[PDB]
Amino acid sequence: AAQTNAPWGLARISSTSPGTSTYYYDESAGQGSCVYVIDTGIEASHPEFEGRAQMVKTYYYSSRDGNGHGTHCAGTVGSRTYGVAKKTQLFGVKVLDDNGSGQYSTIIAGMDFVASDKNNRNCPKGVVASLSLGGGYSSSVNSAAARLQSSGVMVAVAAGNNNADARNYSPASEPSVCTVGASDRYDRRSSFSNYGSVLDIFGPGTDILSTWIGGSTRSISGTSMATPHVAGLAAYLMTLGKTTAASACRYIADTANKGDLSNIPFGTVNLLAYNNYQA
Ligand SMILES: [Ca+2]
Ligand SMILES: [Ca+2]
Repeated sequence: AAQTNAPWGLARISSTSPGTSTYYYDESAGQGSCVYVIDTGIEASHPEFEGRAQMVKTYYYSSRDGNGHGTHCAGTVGSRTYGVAKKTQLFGVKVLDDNGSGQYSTIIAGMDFVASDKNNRNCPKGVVASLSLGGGYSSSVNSAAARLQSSGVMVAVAAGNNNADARNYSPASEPSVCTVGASDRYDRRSSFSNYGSVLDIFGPGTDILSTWIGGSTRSISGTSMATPHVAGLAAYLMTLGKTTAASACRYIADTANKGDLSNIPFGTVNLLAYNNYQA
């Protein structure tokens, strides 16, 4: 299948070279898999989700996304027009408030929730969790991410936006999950993107068009936008049966575009997420 005039990031993950505008993908499109988006919530009623999204847990007075951030990330995972896995099932878990902030205890609670809740859902192709959030180092937050990964969920987390070594941030610094850096449309490291040996893979993160609250769309930037590209790609490959939850991150690194990125510091991987599609 092919989506013409796609957002540059979708085109980028289905090509060996930058500058294309068509997104090439297998029609199965992540059907049978599930992605938990752990964020500010999801505007499930957005037409772009086609009824495939729902809120399953909130830690505040309401389950509604009053911010937009979670709705944006979810759209890159699996909205019709802006998403990687266009037929996946999306589940929203609201651990961030409408200012985009959250306590570490609440974030940990949300991760333990997903590990248990997945046993009540029908997801025959597998389960992914996408975490576009983070802060200063904390061994409790890392340990929750590793629990989630170990229970059989593919965990993808943002490297962080400090142009620094991600070793000082959590859950980015947990080695057992998939830590995602950001690139721009010219195959440069995004100027804000963290780096370091703990990074596993890069995704498109500068100028990413996606769904927004109020039934709208908007373009924003961050390792927050690179993370759902990878979470979506994992769900897509799991549905195709190429890989499992436990080994998806490594399979994505193995099959990536290598050496394509510029301004990568010595000691950081030069790997860009790639779907290897061939018609
Ligand atoms: Ca190339
Ligand atoms: Ca890792």
